[PDB]
Amino acid sequence: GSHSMRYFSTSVSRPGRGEPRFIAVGYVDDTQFVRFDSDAASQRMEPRAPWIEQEGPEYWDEETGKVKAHSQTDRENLRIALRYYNQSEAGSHTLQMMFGCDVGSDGRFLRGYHQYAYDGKDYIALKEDLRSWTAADMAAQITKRKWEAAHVAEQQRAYLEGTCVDGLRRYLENGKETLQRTDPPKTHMTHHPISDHEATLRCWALGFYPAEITLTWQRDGEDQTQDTELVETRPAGDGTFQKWAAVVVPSGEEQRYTCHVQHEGLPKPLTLRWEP
Amino acid sequence: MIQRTPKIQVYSRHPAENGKSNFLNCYVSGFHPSDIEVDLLKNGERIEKVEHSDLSFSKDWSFYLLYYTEFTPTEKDEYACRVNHVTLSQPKIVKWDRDM
Amino acid sequence: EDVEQSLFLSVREGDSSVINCTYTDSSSTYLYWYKQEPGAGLQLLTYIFSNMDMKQDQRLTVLLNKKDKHLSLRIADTQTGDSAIYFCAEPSGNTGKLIFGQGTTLQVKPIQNPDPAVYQLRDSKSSDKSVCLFTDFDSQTNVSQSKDSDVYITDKCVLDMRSMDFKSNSAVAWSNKSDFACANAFNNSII
Amino acid sequence: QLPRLFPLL
Amino acid sequence: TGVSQDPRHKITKRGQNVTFRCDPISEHNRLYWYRQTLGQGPEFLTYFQNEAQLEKSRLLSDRFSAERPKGSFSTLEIQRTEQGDSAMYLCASSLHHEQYFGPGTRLTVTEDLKNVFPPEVAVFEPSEAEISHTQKATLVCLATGFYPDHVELSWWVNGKEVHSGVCTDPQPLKEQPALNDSRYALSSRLRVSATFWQDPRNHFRCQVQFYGLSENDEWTQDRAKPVTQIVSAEAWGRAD
Repeated sequence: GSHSMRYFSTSVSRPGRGEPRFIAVGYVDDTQFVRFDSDAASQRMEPRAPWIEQEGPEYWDEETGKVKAHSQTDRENLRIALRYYNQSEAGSHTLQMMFGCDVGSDGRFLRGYHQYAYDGKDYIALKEDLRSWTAADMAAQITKRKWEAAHVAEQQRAYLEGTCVDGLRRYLENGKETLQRTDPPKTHMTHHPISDHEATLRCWALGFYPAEITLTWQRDGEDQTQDTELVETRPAGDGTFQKWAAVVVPSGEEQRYTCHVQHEGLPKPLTLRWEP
Repeated sequence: MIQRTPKIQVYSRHPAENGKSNFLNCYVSGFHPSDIEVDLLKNGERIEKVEHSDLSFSKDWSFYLLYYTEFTPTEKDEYACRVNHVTLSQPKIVKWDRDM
Repeated sequence: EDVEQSLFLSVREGDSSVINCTYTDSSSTYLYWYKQEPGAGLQLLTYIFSNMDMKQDQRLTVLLNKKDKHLSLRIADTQTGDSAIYFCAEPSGNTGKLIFGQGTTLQVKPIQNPDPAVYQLRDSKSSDKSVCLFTDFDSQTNVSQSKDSDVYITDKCVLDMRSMDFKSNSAVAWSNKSDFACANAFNNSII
Repeated sequence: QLPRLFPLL
Repeated sequence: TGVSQDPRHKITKRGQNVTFRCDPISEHNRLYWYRQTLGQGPEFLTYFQNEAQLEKSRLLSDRFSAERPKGSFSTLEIQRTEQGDSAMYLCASSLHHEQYFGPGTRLTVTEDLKNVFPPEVAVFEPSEAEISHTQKATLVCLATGFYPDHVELSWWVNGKEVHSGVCTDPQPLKEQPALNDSRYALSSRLRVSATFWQDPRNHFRCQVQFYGLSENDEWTQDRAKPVTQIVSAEAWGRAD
């Protein structure tokens, strides 16, 4: 069903060591297609996927112009945040921004996003209705009243329902092989004795796309969210993802435990039990 | 000023077997702020030609970064990822373990 | 590549005036109508976002066709006070800086039953100097220019007397020379 | 495809 | 009506320098300068995001220089002015996308300050013929031989400005419409009831506000210095 496009941008002020560093990356679902690094030699929006390289010359000149303008504005926004929080300009701070759009199976606009965080905390977020803002703190209330007075939401909504979705539809047709695919997880169990009395069962999911996945543990059909360990979903480095979950288990009790895997690429959710 | 220590995972792209070309991965996620030092070690020595991904972050705003190099595993050779961050007093080494 | 609108639109008082405008980039998320009166500055009249078909405010209607890059302004029940220059404006590049059409001068014509006359008016200060007033003529009258460089003729001017509901077209001629009669002053065709 | 205008806090 | 510009009108000798000021709406972060020639759309000169000047056009040559030192106010400086520089210089501000424009700085660049003249103003009384046929009376006001064309014509009836029964030509007409430094003329009509005109207690004053030289401008000609002034002419009712 749903496809998404996201831009993630980080501004980091380094007072002394020059102007703030700005990094932006674009994703369609869990595939990167571009990057900009203010500190790099090129000074350009760069391709980061083989399928995006067939975008014409004007694409690259326009996206470069627009990401350098984004650079300037988020540079100014760090200085405004200093005022609002009455912080010294000796300190290093992080402004993070995430925006983009979703389309359904039918190719219709589903969802828009436009969110900021200031040194790792929610600052302001465009609501799901795309008509109003969520301010997480007292500084963000100032921004919110400014933005409601200037009709910033109405203007962003036109971008999100316009150029954002138009971009996403085009990428989905030009990167079809990579983006409109599911790779099901290859699953298995490992068993690691850790004592006379204790053992670790590890449930594995390798080589799946997209990255969205659920690994859950049960003990005789009861949810085991206890002595349980879930690693972050990690890239394989080749367009696919990996994950494991583990439970530490009294010796002899292995057969009572089940790993349950959900992924779009599986017809039915798997159950796995230790029995090699 | 929110600080989150990195979660460090050291693994291969493919199931490891000795003599077979492969990729050694060090994924660092859940960390704030963005400044981080990552090294891949072969028998405690820094591997020289190491690539890394472009700085990005998850919904919760925590950063992630992948460091990787081509390698051919062997019986003997021991591989490791060394990370330093503002939230660590001492560089953290995580050894590569085929069982993981 | 420019914002194109027509330089001039003539409409009859009480009719609907449509002003058309083709803009440059589909990626433009808003489009403005500014209005300029003879003396005053640019008034922000109305706007529309690229994801709306149509917007209404009093007598003003905006229609947008994003596909063709066609924007239009509809004035319902046009009054003589709606006479002004209308500029469509679109954001250009990444700064929100505006590019502007050349602007449509809207001439609203009174519907008053014409009663054309030329009068001579004498200087108030004990002098022998005069003007000619050509007044209350049809709104379709082309008041043409003087052959003579020492005879000055103004443009057609619409005067509104509100207490009566009375609009009239007026033009003024004058000359320094002796042999200037009001009889010969105004060459005009009713087009 | 990036937007052509970003808001100031 | 929140954006301020100073000065409203300016006259300078060609080859001299001039500075304009723009005060944006209180808290507006984005500020734009545009040039406008009569007949035509404004053309972008430059763009400020707070203090930072992020974009200039090729219109902005070496001679043109804008600053916005503290955000807040902005100034545009022209050095060694040419006659091609004569134009309205507009300022706009916004919080985000909506641009509010000021009333502009109307610059006139002239070879010589002796080319500047205040208006002469005459009032022309209604015809008996008009009053007989239409039961209406038209007064015409005629302002002649002024340069530059920075005038505001108003009618005053028993000491009070009238906002109805008035038509002023939208543009002055040149006494030599082909020449570049021609002097200007401007006409206005006041139309009233025959009865109002026929009461000789009624007083009609045509007023022309001229924008000329500042009182610090150099002046060595013998005719009065053509400073900013009001020239008027008047008639009384005529019982005829």
